[PDB]
Amino acid sequence: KLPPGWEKAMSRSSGRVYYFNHITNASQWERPSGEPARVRCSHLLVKHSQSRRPSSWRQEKITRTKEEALELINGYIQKIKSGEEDFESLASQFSDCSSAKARGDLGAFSRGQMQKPFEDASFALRTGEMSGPVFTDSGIHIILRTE
Ligand SMILES: Cc1cccc(C(=O)O)n1
Ligand SMILES: Cc1cccc(C(=O)O)n1
Ligand SMILES: Cc1cccc(C(=O)O)n1
Ligand SMILES: Cc1cccc(C(=O)O)n1
Repeated sequence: KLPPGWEKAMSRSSGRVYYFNHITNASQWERPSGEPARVRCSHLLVKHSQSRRPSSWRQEKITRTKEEALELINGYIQKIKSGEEDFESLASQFSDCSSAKARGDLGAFSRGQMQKPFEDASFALRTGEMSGPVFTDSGIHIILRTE
């Protein structure tokens, strides 16, 4: 029926159908369109107190709870989707990953290199698509597939 990971869902507010991807946590009203050896992705990471390393270039000691990290992520997604902010600007300003200095770009990678939930989301995105919140041991990510 639908591309990998996508399912139909029912909006509680409006009652209209939408589409949710249980691999990427993406959600959208539009029916999703239409696997490579490698993909290229950028990401925005928000770490929390249960991250494998609760430290980053932004903050020597990261103390926010995982729930607080998810709220931050949800807010960044909202601003990206509304166009108030662009992904690259938010990643450069707020990603707890050292890749923030590269607008969140991680370059290209294969399966078997990244943390599995991050890998699976990256490979389930199509070029140009953005994930919803993706949880790994590093924290919570927003992933943008660029190639
Ligand atoms: C406007 C919008 C937002 C998210 C996905 C799509 C699409 O896949 O067509 N379109
Ligand atoms: C750049 C930086 C600073 C402090 C911790 C970390 C990390 O462990 O990810 N990275
Ligand atoms: C990521 C998240 C979101 C909401 C609650 C919690 C928690 O109870 O730890 N965690
Ligand atoms: C994964 C990545 C991308 C760009 C810069 C860095 C770093 O300076 O550590 N790391």
